Amino acid sequence: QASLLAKKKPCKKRLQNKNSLTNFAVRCRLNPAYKLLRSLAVLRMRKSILEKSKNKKEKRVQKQIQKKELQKINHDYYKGVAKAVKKKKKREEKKAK
Amino acid sequence: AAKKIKTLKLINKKKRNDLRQRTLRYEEEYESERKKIIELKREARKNNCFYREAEKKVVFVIRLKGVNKLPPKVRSVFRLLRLLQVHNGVFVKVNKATKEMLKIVEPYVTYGYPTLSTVRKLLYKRGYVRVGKVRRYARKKIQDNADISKHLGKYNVHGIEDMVYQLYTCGPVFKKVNNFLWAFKLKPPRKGFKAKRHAFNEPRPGDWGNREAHINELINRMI
Amino acid sequence: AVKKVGKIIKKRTKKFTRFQSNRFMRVKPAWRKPRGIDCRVRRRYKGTNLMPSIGYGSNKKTKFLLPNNKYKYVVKNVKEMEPLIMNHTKYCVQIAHNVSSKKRKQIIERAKQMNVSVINAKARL
Amino acid sequence: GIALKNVGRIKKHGRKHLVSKNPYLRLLVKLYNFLARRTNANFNKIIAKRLIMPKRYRPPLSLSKLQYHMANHPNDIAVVVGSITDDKRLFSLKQLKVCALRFTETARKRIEDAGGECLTFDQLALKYPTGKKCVLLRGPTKARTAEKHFGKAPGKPKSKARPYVRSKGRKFEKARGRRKSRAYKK
Amino acid sequence: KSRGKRSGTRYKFSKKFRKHGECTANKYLEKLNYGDYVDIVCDSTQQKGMPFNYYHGKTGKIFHITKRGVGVLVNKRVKHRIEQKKVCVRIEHVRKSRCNEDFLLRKIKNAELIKEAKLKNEHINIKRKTEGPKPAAMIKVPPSKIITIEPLPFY
Amino acid sequence: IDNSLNTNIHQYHIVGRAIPTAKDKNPNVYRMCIFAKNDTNAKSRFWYFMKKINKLKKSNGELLACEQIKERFPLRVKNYGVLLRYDSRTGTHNMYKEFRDTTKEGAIAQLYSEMAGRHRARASSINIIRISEISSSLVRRPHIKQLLKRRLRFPALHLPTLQKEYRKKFASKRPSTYRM
Amino acid sequence: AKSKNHTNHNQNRKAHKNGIKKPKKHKFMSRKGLDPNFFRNQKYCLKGIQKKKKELKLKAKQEKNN
RNA sequence: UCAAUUAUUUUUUUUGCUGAGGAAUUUUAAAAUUAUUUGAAUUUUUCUUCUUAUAAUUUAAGUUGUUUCUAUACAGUACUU
RNA sequence: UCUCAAACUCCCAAUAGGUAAAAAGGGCGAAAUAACUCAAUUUGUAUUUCACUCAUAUUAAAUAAAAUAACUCCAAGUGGGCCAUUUUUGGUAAGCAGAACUGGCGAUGAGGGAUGCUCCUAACGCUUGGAUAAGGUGCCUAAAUAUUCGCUCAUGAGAUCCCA
Repeated sequence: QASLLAKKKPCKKRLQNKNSLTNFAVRCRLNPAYKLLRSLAVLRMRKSILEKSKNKKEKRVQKQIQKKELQKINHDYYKGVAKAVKKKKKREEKKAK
Repeated sequence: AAKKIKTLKLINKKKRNDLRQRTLRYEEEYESERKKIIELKREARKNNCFYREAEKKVVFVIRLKGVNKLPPKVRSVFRLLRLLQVHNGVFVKVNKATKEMLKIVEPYVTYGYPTLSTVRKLLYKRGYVRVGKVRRYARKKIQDNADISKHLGKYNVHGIEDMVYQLYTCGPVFKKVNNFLWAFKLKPPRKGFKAKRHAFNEPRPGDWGNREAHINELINRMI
Repeated sequence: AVKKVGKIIKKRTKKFTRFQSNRFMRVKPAWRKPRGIDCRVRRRYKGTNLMPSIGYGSNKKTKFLLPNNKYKYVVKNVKEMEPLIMNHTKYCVQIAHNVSSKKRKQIIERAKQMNVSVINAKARL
Repeated sequence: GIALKNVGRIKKHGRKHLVSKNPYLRLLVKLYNFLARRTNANFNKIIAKRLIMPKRYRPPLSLSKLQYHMANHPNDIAVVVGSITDDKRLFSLKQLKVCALRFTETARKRIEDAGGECLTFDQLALKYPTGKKCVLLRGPTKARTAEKHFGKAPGKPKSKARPYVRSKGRKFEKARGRRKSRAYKK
Repeated sequence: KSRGKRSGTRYKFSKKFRKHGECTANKYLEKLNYGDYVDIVCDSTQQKGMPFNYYHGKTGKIFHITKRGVGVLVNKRVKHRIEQKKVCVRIEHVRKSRCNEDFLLRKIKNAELIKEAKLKNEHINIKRKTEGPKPAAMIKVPPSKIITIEPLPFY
Repeated sequence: IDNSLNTNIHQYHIVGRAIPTAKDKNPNVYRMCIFAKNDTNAKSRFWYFMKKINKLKKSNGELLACEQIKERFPLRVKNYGVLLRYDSRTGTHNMYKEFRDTTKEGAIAQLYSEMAGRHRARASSINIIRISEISSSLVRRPHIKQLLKRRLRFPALHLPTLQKEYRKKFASKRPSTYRM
Repeated sequence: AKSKNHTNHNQNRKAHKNGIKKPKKHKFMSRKGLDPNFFRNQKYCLKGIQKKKKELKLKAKQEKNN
């Protein structure tokens, strides 16, 4: 009896699984940080429209320089395509005669 | 005994605390990477030059096709790949070797690159894990941490969030973590497929092969 | 379809019929497995004499239990009722078909005293 | 569907519980299975597994062989999952301590006379819980005469399997097909 | 119908263009030790020790050496089973293999690299790289050097 | 926005080059625009062109950039001219068509529909060689010239069509084709 | 009567079923036919080394006994 | 007016089907939530976070409750078959 | 210079095939042993004994419901087969004769192909709910007399792989 190793305990009867995304307790139990992240998301969310409404103009205004630069990149892309059409056109025109 | 119960509570507290700090550090990393990619692309636009993003490192592969009438090599590759039952999904580590094997089974599988949201959702909602003794595993839905704190305790990547972190951008402890999960048994797509008959790149309706980014949209329909 | 009552689900009713017993007299009505080189029934053709198989079986925690909610025990003598006093809430006596009316009455009387249900109660009076 | 080796049903091989209907042997397997399940010691599991084994597999063991095995640690207790048989080749015996399933009558007399100790398995369990300071032994197993007819078939090159014959004289299976002189050699 | 010793060997055993003429003298000098790996490549400038068709293009361990003979352990697929076959050949056909040498070279290089790393106590992934995915990078292309294309008309 | 009138053909700008080696330190870089049903499909079509025109395959090359183009002014009309290479049952032909539309994307969607209808061209069997917006005075096909007239107007003469709510199985009297 | 005379069909399918078996890869093997001269020399070598080892072991044992 | 599509998130309107089990010492421990209590943090907060202690509770730890009815019946045309 | 070859070949793919990827081993040393070797009692060999020390906290490249493995015994039934893609020889061709690789069918239902041994889907314990495949959505017949752009009049239209 003294020699025998201590009693071991049998495997666990199957409950209904509990949802790992929408059951709040279950999710928190799985992931400890989730509560902080949700609360942070709610805290950002709370903030009403006035600040956003003034700010949007500022966001657009500081984008302007980027907007010009981007317009140039796409403008260049188009020009290259047009040039290819002209080069092919001369080639075809030469070929025809 | 009283000390052992007390000690157990202390271990339990330490683990939850440890996991939380790692979780926060991961969360900080993800946003930092995402923001930096945006900044890099804009920098490339600014000068004359192109940035290129890495090949995506992981690949989620979904099987598309029945048991019957399968070529013998293709069947063998499938067994190694680990997609048996017909809508089974698994993550695979992109390499050269894996990609070639994937190429052999290509007309029979869709596949692509996950994105973080897709991994997180899939791992919670449809993850099952291998519980039992060596090569006699038995399939248990994840549910709570003590299961994974057993097997991945040695490799220091325990915590379900920690499993998301290892998978999403290939961490060092990949082979065990992928192995440890049971293969994803998936439900069909809500608006159906278009044709298991053809490739996605065939200009018809069609579905097989590489779908890169778009795999997530498909996964979201069929979760 | 499924025949639920309370704690008792039995999946199947309509006692399985030996194929062809409808249309030849010699073919006995109680079940037989068809062998056959090709025959419908073994081959599981649509809508024809659906073969029994084990998965139909009653649940293992309610396997033999009568709608009495007590296990049936057949009794032909009052001595045999000596155990079943300790299970009066969970076994019910049936008095054996052979047992003559004088003895049968005695068995009914003993059972009533002992507070155990008697299923074929009105028999042979 | 799904595809798995033997459709996902694992196939273990060998015995599953004892065939023997003998009550004493049934009692012993119950006891050792209990010791096996509770303790983590490998001794208990192997004793349990060997105890279940069929009649051909557990052999009879000679005393002489047992002495040779015990020689380099004669302080300790040999356990043998079979019967121990006696020997007339063995001149003398240096007081061994032996657990066996069954003793031949003469051997028990000799061991006792030599001042040794004859243990039954129940006694072994009671005295020694984990096989502490024990030595598991078993006898010649392949040496059974039947097995000499097994292996790569008789009369297929070099192979040493015994044939089967009515009698082993010169007119029985010793001419055409076993020597250079008369067709092919063995 | 027939299936004799040199059956169907026409182009296989014949020499390539401009490779007729006796086995080179230098070739006898090559070293063979027990358990060395060795290819079995047929010739036909030598006739003795020519092996049967199947052992052409196969490679195995050397298990036995004689005056000019070399025993080679070769795997042969026989229906449901590989079994080991002792092909005795003469030296002209037996060629010292290279497949082994890749591993052997790797061992030598690894040993030096490991010794240095371990001395510094700098932990190291000596195992083979096995080419990963391409990592991210930033690339300058001059905007004047880029060329643009379209699929050609038919002719 | 209406899904029923939606199409999924977009234009993607793709830039790629050959993987650098000892032989090629700085490779010739290629860019193209390609009309596709998604970005992966765009890539595949680009790769097929890379195989057909240059010496390249996906395996020994790398993508420098992939970006969607979308029309600058999607609510003003343009006359798009397209030149195609296609394969028939006998053999191969070049052809030039004109389309009035609101974006390049619209033009290609109509063109695929047309090529299927008049020529039985499947999507596989069509190859776009150059699409560009063409001035009204330079239009070459009569049905487009008619649209380009000064005071375009005409009477409607198409049959009524209407929601499931009103498309009922019984009616008070015969409805009228006429309309006012 | 005319009846199909060969085919390898289905044989492969049977063959893979128990797998293509491997040899059992023993470390040592019999040296029977292998080179007379060299192996007889070896038999002498083994006898020599073994004899020296035995004599030393006996010497240690008898010395230990006293 | 403030798009469209990805990205990361956070909800909500109706609602279909399901409820195995039954914990003489893992139906606990922890999670979550509430009313308090102590120290920090920071997006600064009437769902702020963590962690210090105490009570309770369920989102934990697989369905429970109310009211009818069968019926104040004795086998009926209801109910089983 | 025009055109060519199963039984022609300067040259020559893909597919298929083999061997390789370390611990009962390998390293670099010493010392032993032999009637072998060599000129060589130390010239090697090979063995043996001692040393020193090689990655291993992802495992000397991946990946693996990779040990459901090995191996032994005893025995069964079977040894008429056939069909599809692709490769293919004879034959004018053949639901013909003969092969190659794989899958089937045979022994196999179920859903679809109207109808069918082999085609497609998919392989089957008993049920409840969910969402689909293959295929359809005028009625027979469950889903659209859907949307959207074309083409098409036929005084023997046309309409679904195999497949008529």
